[PDB]
Amino acid sequence: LLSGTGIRAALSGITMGIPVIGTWMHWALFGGDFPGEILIPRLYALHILLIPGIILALIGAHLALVWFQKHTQFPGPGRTETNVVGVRVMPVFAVKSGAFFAMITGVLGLMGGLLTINPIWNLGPYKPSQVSAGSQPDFYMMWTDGLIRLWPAWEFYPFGHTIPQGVWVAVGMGLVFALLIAYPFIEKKVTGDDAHHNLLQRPRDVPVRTAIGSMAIALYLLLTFACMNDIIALKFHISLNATTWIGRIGMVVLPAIVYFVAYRWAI
Amino acid sequence: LLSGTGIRAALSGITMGIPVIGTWMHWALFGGDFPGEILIPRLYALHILLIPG
Amino acid sequence: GRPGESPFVKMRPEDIDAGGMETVFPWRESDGDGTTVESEHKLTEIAMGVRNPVMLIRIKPADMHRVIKRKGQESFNFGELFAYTKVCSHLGCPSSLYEQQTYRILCPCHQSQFDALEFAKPIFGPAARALAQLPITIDEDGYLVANGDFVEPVGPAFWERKS
Amino acid sequence: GRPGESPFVKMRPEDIDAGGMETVFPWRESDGDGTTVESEHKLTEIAMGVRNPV
Amino acid sequence: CSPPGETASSEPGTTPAIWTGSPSPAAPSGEDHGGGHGAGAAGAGETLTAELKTADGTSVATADFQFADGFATVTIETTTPGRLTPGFHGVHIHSVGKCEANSVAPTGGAPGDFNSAGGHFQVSGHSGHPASGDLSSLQVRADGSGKLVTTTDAFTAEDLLDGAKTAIIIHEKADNFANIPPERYQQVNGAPGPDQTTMATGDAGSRVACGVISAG
Amino acid sequence: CSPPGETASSEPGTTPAIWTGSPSPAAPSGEDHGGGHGAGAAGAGETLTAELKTADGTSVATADFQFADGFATVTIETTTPGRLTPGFHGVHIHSVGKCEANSVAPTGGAPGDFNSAGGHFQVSGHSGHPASGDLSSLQVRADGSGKLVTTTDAFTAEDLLDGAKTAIIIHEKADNFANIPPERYQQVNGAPGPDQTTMATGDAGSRVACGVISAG
Amino acid sequence: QSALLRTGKQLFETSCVSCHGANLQGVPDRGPSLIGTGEAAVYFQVSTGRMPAMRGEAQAPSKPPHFDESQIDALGAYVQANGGGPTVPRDDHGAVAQESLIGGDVARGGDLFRLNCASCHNFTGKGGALSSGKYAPDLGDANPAQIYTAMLTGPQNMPKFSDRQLTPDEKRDIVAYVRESAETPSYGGYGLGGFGPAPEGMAMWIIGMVAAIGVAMWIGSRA
Ligand SMILES: CC(C)=CCC/C(C)=C/CC/C(C)=C/CC/C(C)=C/CC/C(C)=C/CC/C(C)=C/CC/C(C)=C/CC/C(C)=C/CC/C(C)=C/CC1=C(C)C(=O)c2ccccc2C1=O
Ligand SMILES: CCCCCCCCCCCCCCCC(=O)O[C@H](COC(=O)CCCCCCC[C@@H](C)CCCCCCCCC)COP(=O)(O)O[C@H]1[C@H](O)[C@H](O)[C@H](O)[C@@H](O)[C@@H]1O
Ligand SMILES: CCCCCCCCCCCCCCCC(=O)O[C@H](COC(=O)CCCCCCC[C@@H](C)CCCCCCCCC)COP(=O)(O)O[C@H]1[C@H](O)[C@H](O)[C@H](O)[C@@H](O)[C@@H]1O
Ligand code: HEC
Ligand code: HEC
Ligand SMILES: CCc1nc2ccc(Cl)cn2c1C(=O)NCc1ccc(N2CCC(c3ccc(OC(F)(F)F)cc3)CC2)cc1
Ligand SMILES: CCc1nc2ccc(Cl)cn2c1C(=O)NCc1ccc(N2CCC(c3ccc(OC(F)(F)F)cc3)CC2)cc1
Ligand code: FES
Repeated sequence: LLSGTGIRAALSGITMGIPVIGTWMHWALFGGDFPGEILIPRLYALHILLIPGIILALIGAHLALVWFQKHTQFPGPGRTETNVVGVRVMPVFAVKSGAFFAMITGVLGLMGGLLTINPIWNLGPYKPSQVSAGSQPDFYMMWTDGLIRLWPAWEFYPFGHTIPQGVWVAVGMGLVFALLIAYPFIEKKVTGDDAHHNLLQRPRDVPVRTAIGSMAIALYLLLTFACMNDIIALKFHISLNATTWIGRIGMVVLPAIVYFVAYRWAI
Repeated sequence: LLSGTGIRAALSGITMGIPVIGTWMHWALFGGDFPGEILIPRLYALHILLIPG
Repeated sequence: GRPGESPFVKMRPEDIDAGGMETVFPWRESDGDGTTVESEHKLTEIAMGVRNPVMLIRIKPADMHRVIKRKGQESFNFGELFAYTKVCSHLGCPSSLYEQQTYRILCPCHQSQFDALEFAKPIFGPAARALAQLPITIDEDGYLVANGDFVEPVGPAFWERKS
Repeated sequence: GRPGESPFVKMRPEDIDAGGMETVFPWRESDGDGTTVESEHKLTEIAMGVRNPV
Repeated sequence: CSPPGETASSEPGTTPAIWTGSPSPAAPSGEDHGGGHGAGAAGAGETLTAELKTADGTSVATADFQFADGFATVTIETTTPGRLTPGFHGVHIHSVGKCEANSVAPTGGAPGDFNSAGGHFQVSGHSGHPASGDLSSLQVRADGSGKLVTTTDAFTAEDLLDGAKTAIIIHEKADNFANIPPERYQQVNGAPGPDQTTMATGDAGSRVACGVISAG
Repeated sequence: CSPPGETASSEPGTTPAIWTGSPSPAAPSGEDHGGGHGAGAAGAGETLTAELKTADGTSVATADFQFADGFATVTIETTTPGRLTPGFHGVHIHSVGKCEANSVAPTGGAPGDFNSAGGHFQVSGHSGHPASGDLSSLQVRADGSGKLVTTTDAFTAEDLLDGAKTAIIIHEKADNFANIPPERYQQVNGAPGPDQTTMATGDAGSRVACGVISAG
Repeated sequence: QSALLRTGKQLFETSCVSCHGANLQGVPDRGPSLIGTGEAAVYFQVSTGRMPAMRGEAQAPSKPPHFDESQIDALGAYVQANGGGPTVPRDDHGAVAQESLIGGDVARGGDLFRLNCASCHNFTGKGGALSSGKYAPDLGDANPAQIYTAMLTGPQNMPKFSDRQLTPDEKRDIVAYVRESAETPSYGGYGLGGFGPAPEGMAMWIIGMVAAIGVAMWIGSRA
């Protein structure tokens, strides 16, 4: 029910909202309308085989680059742009890396035992009519959901056509990703740093970038908590409209305050 | 029909013929008797991801 | 919610009492109870129809004078009964939540509020188009039947809409 | 092999003539024809019974 | 932006009219039918009911007959608990289908629920013995109800829908039919034979009830 | 190796005995219902048929009566097409359920199919007017069949299974019950009243048929 | 009863006449009319303690009952006599039936809940937020009779599920599902409330991330 309504909102509604091919993309993804009988098998294929494979290939590339673009380092006593100060792989680094994998696995096992995650049995089978009040996705999509909630219901109606407000979030993601994927190039275009940098920089030593990152984290947190504005209002007694408007004013004000504070804090 | 009878012969009969654990292996593989309701999804997992990997 | 048999039963106006909301579905005479195999699949289609669910809300008589209607939907209400699609006009989540004494159809996916008294138009949240109102009336034997189809598409909006 | 309804029918000795073979299944009175939703699955279980056919 | 179409237009509206659905062309290719039978007439099907009314309109009973497998199956439910006196009632098939208070087809005294065009509703060629115009008797005990059947198949659904609508007439007498043999009994005229008035159809006191058989 | 079981030439075998399955136990106790009704007796359900046998053992009719919702539903299908002459047979309900060729309860002439211990099978407390024991004419045309019902509920399923099994008797007379008025009609003795022989139960010629009502 | 009505009137005349007129007609813009609300409405509203409301705000909250069971019955009978309406269910003894209100079926009760109740409360009966300062409270505390009467009378911004929408059988079924969900332990460890994604993500970012980062700080160095 929860994941089904999440599919309905995100995939169906947003894909259908996209102007030119939105309905076509929706019918291709679902092989028809939303309850299409080929959705879950397709998601299974994408989730157990395709996307994990792509992620594994990209992780292989990532680790290969880090291995051969030998890891960067923080400035220090004997540390320079032309050396790596630390511990050789075999004696020390391998042992501590394996021990860290063991302890991370232990933390995850302890959580899997003692903490309940996605108790689907409480969540009846998905039906288009049944609903729940919470209706959030996992925390990594809560920013998406909060961006939906806080964006003020702005739609446009061209000649015999509709551009639903959902479209906005898609553009949002674009920009977000378009800014995340491309950020180092914007940094080097603005700052002009085109030098081979091997010594890391303490965040305090880059007040502008530290402020920008704090601003981005503030916006992400605001959106994530906006997705939880339903639960926040329920538990912390704040009117739902008040939380929605706190988020609406915040997604413009809180980033500015956080940027200013983080800049002054770094300095 | 063809592939189903192939499964019935090989995977079911041979697996359940093995002396010590034949029936146990058959029930672990099929989750029950031969036409068990978990066979094809498990073969799909073995055939798209596991064995290809 | 009976386990399989007769999941849908005809409905009567007296059943809904002032300030009461009930989810209703488009049950045909042919789509009989789920006793047989031919049925129980038509009924499954009705249940799984994304746009099939509707909410019928009985506006309190004291609040009747406050109702503001929609052009072309002035007679859609049968007396004090109003049928509005449950599917949100924003991204197509069900708008199940109903608040009486304030007449607010709330969608919890994105916390969107439509005014039930005035035609179900969004008065808060992301939604910008009113919920589609289903024409309703009572047929022979006094059972509530749709008085026709939605005058507009009912799910969430898309490119080829409002023409 | 009727499509769904009454897939299994009672059988009588004279139906099979000398030198004839017939595949038969263990049909019960309770496992009525396949109209009902409750039925159509007892019958499906009989059909899928790996050891059922005779 | 706002969507193009909204607002009431200051038009009040009207209450929806009672829905009257049409037959199903898309689902049904033709018009479905109910009871089936030979029905060698204009058409009656395998379902035909009737209602027994009293002199003041009170529901005396409710008869219903229909052809099933070439032999008409009939039954009459009780319409009132104390409608029937603790005695015997003579049920007969009347040629007249009108359950008027008092109608007389011939020239003479009009009896209550006596609109029948003669005695018993026999076949067109049958005018002698008690043909299909005769039906099972209506015996009533202290309970005051009607539930009992007989075997009267001289007429069928094909002959039931004749030129004149038939009906069921409930009398207030038993079933004897001149049971007094000519050897011992005698008539008012001294002849050992019975009276033709009682032989044409079951004759009794004022008619107990009259119910139209035309799918009443 | 060979499997241990192996052949058996000896003991050629026996023809399989006809299978007689046991009733489904409490686990699958669910089974088709035999009928529901008031059943104010030792138990008869909502289904009880009867077969009308003639003097030569050839079925003439097949009566039936069963409780449905407190009011008995009945229908007497014809057993033969030429069994009934083109006329009316005096219907009656006999207290005696033995449709013997010739047997009379009292000391006297034993009319054919007249095993009834009296006239009509009335109620236990009923001994006067023609109670549910009395029945009217069953009509047969040139076709010779009987199928028609009435309303006569002086009894019920509770009284159906009396101490002595009841039956349905077909006489050779209509349903009149002294239709000749006492004002002008007269009997052998001249008394304006009717004869008790025709009043107690439907009296006619030789019995047309007699069928036991106990699930015949 | 005569004495019951007398006691109900006594309690009413000094606890709620300010909100509702002495004739039970609501005071304008203070409280609504109690004519026709019924004994069920009074029982649910006062047993939950909401009615000595003590403020006019967006949502009257639940609070400790201000009257005891006998006084609850007295008030409810008073209101029932005045207007006449729904009555709280009772068992053979005469007390407010609570055990008898647990319907046998739960899967059907679960479907009923998800279609009707979960809309605003939760998948598993937890609370939910509403339009402006309102919310749907958690169902854990409400006893079977209170859940039944809440369905039978929509207190405020609750749809009123008459006996015809949800026949006593369906209401008992929903009560059974509510109680089962409320008292059923969360299989799979401490159930973080009932809301999945939000408590689950919060617990990740606190427990798992603090643990992982602390272990990294322990294993790693600082410089
Ligand atoms: C769009 C948007 C963010 C709108 C505003 C909504 C919002 C976040 C409002 C603030 C919420 C708060 C802090 C309410 C308390 C009252 C209040 C506002 C006081 C003044 C605030 C202030 C600046 C005080 C000065 C000191 C100070 C910083 C106090 C903060 C107090 C708090 C709450 C600190 C901890 C922060 C915190 C954990 C907030 C809740 C975050 C979430 C999403 C928790 C999710 C969660 C829930 C909802 C469970 O039910 C649960 C049940 C069982 C196990 C786990 C959980 C769980 O993790
Ligand atoms: C990380 C998050 C940080 C927050 C970031 C954002 C900061 C910007 C704050 C912007 C504040 C904007 C407030 C306005 C909001 C608004 O416009 O809505 C009003 C309700 O005003 C209010 O409550 C005032 C609320 C102001 C509180 C903001 C306080 C800051 C908090 C949130 C900071 C703590 C953060 C802790 C984070 C924890 C760590 C995170 C890792 C009315 O609503 P309503 O309720 O419907 O009232 C109806 C009438 O309308 C109608 O007429 C009338 O008739 C009535 O019917 C009435 O009902
Ligand atoms: C490495 C992970 C270690 C995790 C620890 C594991 C602990 C195991 C606990 C014991 C076994 C599992 C219990 C399952 C049974 C169970 O679920 O536990 C409830 C409790 O639940 C609560 O209330 C909260 C009580 C407060 C104590 C627990 C708090 C633990 C948190 C702090 C750990 C997670 C981290 C979160 C940090 C978030 C902070 C952010 C800064 C208890 O019943 P109850 O109290 O009555 O719940 C009400 C129903 O009754 C009623 O209907 C219902 O409607 C409700 O009202 C319900 O509350
Ligand atoms: C302060 C104003 C009060 C007082 C002291 C009482 N009530 Fe009443 N009441 C009040 C409001 C604002 C409302 C509507 C919203 C809400 O209930 O919180 C009500 C409603 C009721 C109802 C519900 C009627 C229904 O659901 O149909 C009942 C049954 C009721 N009130 C009764 C009641 C009783 C018995 C009181 C004394 C114990 C009482 N109220 C006090 C406002 C106020
Ligand atoms: C949003 C519409 C809405 C729906 C639909 C709804 N509820 Fe509620 N519910 C509420 C609100 C609002 C309250 C607060 C009542 C009050 O404040 O007096 C409430 C209160 C309750 C309570 C009182 C619990 C307590 O502790 O006070 C129960 C029990 C309850 N609901 C159960 C149900 C059930 C069962 C259903 C399905 C028949 C249902 N709800 C459907 C909104 C709703
Ligand atoms: C909606 C918010 C939400 N509400 C709830 C309520 C309850 C629950 Cl449980 C979960 N939620 C969620 C939720 O989880 N949202 C996650 C999400 C959102 C959007 C997408 N999008 C992929 C790209 C599509 C797209 C865009 C551009 C394209 O053009 C291209 F790229 F060029 F081809 C093609 C496709 C739009 C949908 C995925 C996940
Ligand atoms: C049977 C022949 C046949 N007839 C038809 C008719 C029609 C059609 Cl279409 C196809 N056929 C086929 C057919 O295709 N046969 C392929 C086949 C054969 C055997 C196995 N076996 C692998 C080992 C398992 C095993 C045994 C021991 C083990 O022990 C260990 F290793 F130590 F763990 C582990 C696994 C048993 C099954 C698979 C496929
Ligand atoms: S899903 Fe309904 S408001 Fe967006």
